[PDB]
Amino acid sequence: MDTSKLFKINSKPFSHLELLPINPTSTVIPIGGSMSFAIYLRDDIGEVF
Amino acid sequence: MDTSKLFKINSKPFSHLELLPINPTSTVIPIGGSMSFAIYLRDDIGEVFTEYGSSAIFSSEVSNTGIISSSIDANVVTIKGIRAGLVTLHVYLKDMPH
Amino acid sequence: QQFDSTQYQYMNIIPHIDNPNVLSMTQSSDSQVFTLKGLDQGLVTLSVTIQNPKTSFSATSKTIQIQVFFRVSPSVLHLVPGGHFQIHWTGGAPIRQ
Amino acid sequence: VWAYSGGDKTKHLFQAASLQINVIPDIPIQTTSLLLPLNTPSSFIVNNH
Amino acid sequence: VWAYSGGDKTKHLFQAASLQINVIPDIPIQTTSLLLPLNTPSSFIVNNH
Repeated sequence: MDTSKLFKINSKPFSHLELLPINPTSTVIPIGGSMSFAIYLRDDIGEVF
Repeated sequence: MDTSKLFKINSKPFSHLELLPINPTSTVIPIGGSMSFAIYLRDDIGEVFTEYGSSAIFSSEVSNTGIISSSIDANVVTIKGIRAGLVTLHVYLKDMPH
Repeated sequence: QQFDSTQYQYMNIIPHIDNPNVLSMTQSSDSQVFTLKGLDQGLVTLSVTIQNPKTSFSATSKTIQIQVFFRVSPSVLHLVPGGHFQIHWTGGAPIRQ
Repeated sequence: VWAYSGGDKTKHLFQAASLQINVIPDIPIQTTSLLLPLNTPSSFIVNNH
Repeated sequence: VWAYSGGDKTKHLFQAASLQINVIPDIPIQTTSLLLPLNTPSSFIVNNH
């Protein structure tokens, strides 16, 4: 127990969804070029799954 | 409970003591100059005590007198150079001198 | 002068160990006596403090140590003149011997 | 929020009714946390080795 | 450890019997921890507000 550690686990439904750009360097994409966007899921207090 | 936090509290005797210099710029003190040293207390696995309580009284001795002077405040020993030379500073937990 | 065993029931006895994972301790059915047990290979430092529960005054023992645990290899060697070798060895008190 | 043209920004076309956002206090004790959806396995033990 | 002179380091005067140090594994889960001496009050709750 003296070397031990503690952690929390929350169990919830998804409450909110967010599509955000993965480290963009302009607000824009060209003809023939490409950008990636991550989908974040959050609970009723904005904690990320 | 969904916003809540968790923490550990260990309760132990002190097992080890360490006198270490507070951000030294040198391995030598000039005459009239000074340096400060923190006293760390550890358990049987080297974990550092977060609060020492009011019973953690410290003492210090100086094997060559008048080369330095010492002074303790809380868990910090400050020393001042008075003459050139070599000395051992000793520090102990007063009422548990092992 | 030693105190009699019948007075140790008035004393706050506090043992101290660095490595309880190698050498464990319990107190016995006599307050003056403790039972130690070795759990894995190693070496441990030990002391005891006694305090008075009326005056808060205390005394502590010396620190002592206990190891938790010698033969030669090989027991027979064959060489030619001008040959060189080292003797190897197993078990005992390798941190103290 | 107020909606304008991209060409005319001198006057709004529309204004929304204001949304309240209610910020909840944290407990400032760094506590290892998971948030899982319902009926779902977690790889956390393998991922932290 | 070996003791030499400061003036002569070509040969040791003395050598110690070697000390073993037995390192214990940690559990890699960041868990807020206190370590207190016996019979002692803690200011932790005030210090973390």
